[PDB]
Amino acid sequence: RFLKVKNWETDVVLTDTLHLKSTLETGCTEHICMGSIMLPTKDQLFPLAKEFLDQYYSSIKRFGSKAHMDRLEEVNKEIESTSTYQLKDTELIYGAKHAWRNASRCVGRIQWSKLQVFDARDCTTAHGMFNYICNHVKYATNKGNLRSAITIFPQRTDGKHDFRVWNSQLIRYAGYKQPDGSTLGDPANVQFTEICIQQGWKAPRGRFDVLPLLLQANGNDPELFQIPPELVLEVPIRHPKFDWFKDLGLKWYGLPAVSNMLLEIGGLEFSACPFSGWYMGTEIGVRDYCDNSRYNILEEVAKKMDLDMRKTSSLWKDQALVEINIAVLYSFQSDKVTIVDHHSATESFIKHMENEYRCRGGCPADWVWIVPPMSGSITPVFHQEMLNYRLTPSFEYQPDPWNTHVW
Amino acid sequence: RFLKVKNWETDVVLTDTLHLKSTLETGCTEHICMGSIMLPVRTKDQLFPLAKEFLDQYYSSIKRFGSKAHMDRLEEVNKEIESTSTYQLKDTELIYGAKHAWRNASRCVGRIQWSKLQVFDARDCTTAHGMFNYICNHVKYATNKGNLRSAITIFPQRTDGKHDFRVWNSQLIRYAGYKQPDGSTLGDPANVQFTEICIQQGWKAPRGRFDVLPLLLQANGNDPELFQIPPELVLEVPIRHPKFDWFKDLGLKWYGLPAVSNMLLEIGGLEFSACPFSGWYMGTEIGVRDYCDNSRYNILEEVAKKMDLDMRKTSSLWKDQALVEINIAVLYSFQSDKVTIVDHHSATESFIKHMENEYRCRGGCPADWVWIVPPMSGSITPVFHQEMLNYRLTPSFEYQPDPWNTHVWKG
Ligand code: HEM
Ligand code: HEM
Ligand SMILES: N=C(Nc1cccc(O[C@H]2CN[C@H](COc3ccc(/N=C(/N)c4cccs4)cc3)C2)c1)c1cccs1
Ligand SMILES: N=C(Nc1cccc(O[C@H]2CN[C@H](COc3ccc(/N=C(/N)c4cccs4)cc3)C2)c1)c1cccs1
Ligand SMILES: C[C@H](O)[C@H](O)[C@H]1CNc2nc(N)[nH]c(=O)c2N1
Ligand SMILES: C[C@H](O)[C@H](O)[C@H]1CNc2nc(N)[nH]c(=O)c2N1
Ligand SMILES: [Zn+2]
Repeated sequence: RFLKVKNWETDVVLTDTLHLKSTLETGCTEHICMGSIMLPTKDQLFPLAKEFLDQYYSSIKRFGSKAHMDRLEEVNKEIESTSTYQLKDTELIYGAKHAWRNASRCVGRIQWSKLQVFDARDCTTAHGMFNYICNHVKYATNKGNLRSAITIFPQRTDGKHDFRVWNSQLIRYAGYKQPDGSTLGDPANVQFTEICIQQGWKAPRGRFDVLPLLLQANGNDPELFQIPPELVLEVPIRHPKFDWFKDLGLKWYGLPAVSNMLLEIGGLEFSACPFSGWYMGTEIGVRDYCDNSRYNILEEVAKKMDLDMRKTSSLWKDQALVEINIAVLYSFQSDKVTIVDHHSATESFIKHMENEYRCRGGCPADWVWIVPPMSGSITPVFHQEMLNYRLTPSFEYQPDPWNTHVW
Repeated sequence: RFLKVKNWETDVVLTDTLHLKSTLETGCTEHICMGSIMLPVRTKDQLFPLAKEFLDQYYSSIKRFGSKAHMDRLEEVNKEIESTSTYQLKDTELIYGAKHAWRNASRCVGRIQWSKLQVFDARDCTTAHGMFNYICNHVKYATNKGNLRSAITIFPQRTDGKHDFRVWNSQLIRYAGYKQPDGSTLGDPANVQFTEICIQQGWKAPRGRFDVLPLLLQANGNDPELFQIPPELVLEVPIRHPKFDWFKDLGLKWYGLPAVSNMLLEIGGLEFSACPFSGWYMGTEIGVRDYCDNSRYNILEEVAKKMDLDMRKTSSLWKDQALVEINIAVLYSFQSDKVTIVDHHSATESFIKHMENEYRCRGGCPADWVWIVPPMSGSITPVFHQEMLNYRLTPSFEYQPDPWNTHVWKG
């Protein structure tokens, strides 16, 4: 019931008790581990509200005070009456910070308490959403000195009036299927790119076209908006040794901003809660650039390096992979756009785990996601045992809006 | 209940029904996943069902389920258990058993090979000198002058827990490590404690960086005895780089034959506590883990110095660069000397094909992603993108505690 995790490189053992708080289910059982699977009413609401308010009041050292007992009654009265309730600003901010704190798949959590929360619960239209989003993008970008932020739209009510951002990230590049059977730009975004086109967006039909926002307010049909180019910080990708690297025509955007997740706080559901931080270099260099189903540039890069591509055992893929990732980091750094390398990020995460174990009694962590997609064992997280479990407040997946929406 | 796994690169979806046959426990529950935790005397009572289940699987494999030969064997095993408290496997059942323990090893990327395994029956062995003899023969057979052949040698099973056969070595061939008075380590730091035991037992240590350790062998619950493997049987590969001529001067080498000697093999409820098995190396085992773990030989800094990379910031990726060069060197050195090795691209691609084959013919393939994904360049191998289901089947290889922790010393 008290659980130990060991770091096999340093012999540091931590004791986890925080998992006993856990409420939601993992997908695993005593007979089967599902650790590598990507996706494994009034009566329901009051327990959820109570559990949340309890941890809130405990966090401000006011557990069992009249202020606590008063607020519990007030929300209870509100649920009895309205079948929902509203969070105080303080509770909203605490909830958002903790949803990040609880994100077991996130290596960047040493930062969790520095999150700027933008309360957009007063928003009513897609134009208003567009406005809040531009303000977030400009704030978070901060001319390259990136700052973590979340913008929180109105919570789910009856579920026929959902606020949604249809985009998967606020800033992403378009994807087009071509006569060749090949794909121009980002293949991950082909379907969304089709929705935008068929919604009215005239597409430049290039390799790096910033997608338009498709914003749904109050369950209405979503609407297109171009983010002002001056608010989209992009980085041309060059190499500090290889002159020809720039000739590849590669670029990426500075601001990673997830817009398709659902924030749950005290039972309340925020279906539009775009959040942003900054990149770890591997996300772009390894996954975005080198996944076979993404920009898949390994072949073209190895060619320019004149590597022996005859045999897998020359490790030509591995050599090209390193160079690409050197280039991503060198470029962002040269242009003063915040980025973290995988060595620095994983080192920070170990330190964060240690903080959380002593301060909180644990830290839910999903090893499969935390270990970087290159050079796994030369980062400290590889050698760190992790316990994965689900705490609330949380960010959760939710299905893509087009499958759900009633036009 | 059918369970689906998806490859996210290819969209290939597979359906698992084999997990239904799993009895043993994973470590996980509905509230916690322990997928990254390294380690998450039987009576007549528990023994007959374990035997029955195994023999049913065996007779099914040979298309003789429910036959007279099947039923007679069940009867014969039952009578033998009730009168002797244990039973002996037929040669055929032992072979089938050892192969299946490999087939079922969820952490093994090399399983496409599972059915090609040479099984040496050493159950007539009685002494440590006899064990040495068996192990020498296994090493010479497996090595095959560089053309490695997978093999397992199986010593007598556990009886009362007081007469165990054990190989004290964690691998048959491995380098000594020596903790120095100044706190530095000479040789392989992973093997310091075992090295210390060998010395105390009487081994004369050459005290170098790549000293092959002596075998420490326990027969029949007796105190273990030391033996030196004849050097002519220990194939080694000096490590050099195809382009970097200074690489040879790092003084590196490795042995060709990886041979795990400290696991326990369970077949039909029987426990074989000494069952050394060997295959061949995937290159990253040596180039990434043995050479570059901070806790092992730790050669990254010295390699990067000689490559004259920018070492002042991690964001130059000097470590990642040096890592790839070392791994090229390992593969080049093995291939040039014609010692079998497989690179992680080739080995992971083969595993995916094995896995798909297993889902189709067997209804599943238990796999532990944490272990199957290579320790470098993870997402440029197809296994990174493959969902896997991890569950425990028997026959199985299992961990057991190091023997110095449990052994009753006779003196
Ligand atoms: C400050 C800089 C940050 C860095 C460098 C960082 C790093 C990462 C990385 C590399 C992943 C894996 C992404 C993938 O492979 O798809 C991730 C996952 C995640 N991050 Fe962070 N992160 C940071 C800030 C944040 C912030 C501000 C939030 C929310 C407020 C957050 C919430 C999450 C969530 C919810 C996931 C998992 C998404 C999923 O399950 O698919 N991150 N993060
Ligand atoms: C034929 C060539 C083979 C290759 C390239 C191969 C590859 C591997 C690798 C890379 C690992 C992970 C090792 C580690 O990180 O510690 C492993 C684990 C394992 N392999 Fe294979 N293997 C092969 C043959 C075999 C054979 C012949 C057996 C037994 C008959 C076997 C049984 C296992 C077991 C039981 C584990 C897990 C060890 C543990 O849990 O600590 N392997 N293998
Ligand atoms: N649907 C697909 N597969 C699939 C399945 C499950 C999850 C998934 O992506 C999630 C994982 N994760 C992504 C969102 O989470 C992220 C993304 C980036 C990220 N990176 C950062 N540095 C930050 C973003 C925001 C703050 S930090 C941090 C979190 C989005 C894709 C396919 C696509 C194309 C063909 S099939
Ligand atoms: N005691 C430690 N931690 C630890 C905890 C659990 C397991 C473990 O190592 C096992 C896992 N794994 C190893 C045995 O399994 C193997 C090993 C090598 C191997 N390689 C091959 N290609 C083959 C060998 C035989 C047939 S193929 C295949 C399987 C031995 C180490 C530490 C060591 C150093 C600092 S802390
Ligand atoms: C099947 C497997 O779970 C899947 O490929 C995962 C593995 N680990 C990951 N880790 C991160 N950070 N991001 C990912 O998208 C994935 N993909
Ligand atoms: C903590 C973690 O589970 C541990 O470091 C594992 C990760 N994956 C591994 N995978 C392999 N093949 N071998 C290992 O030793 C490890 N170590
Ligand atoms: Zn699990």
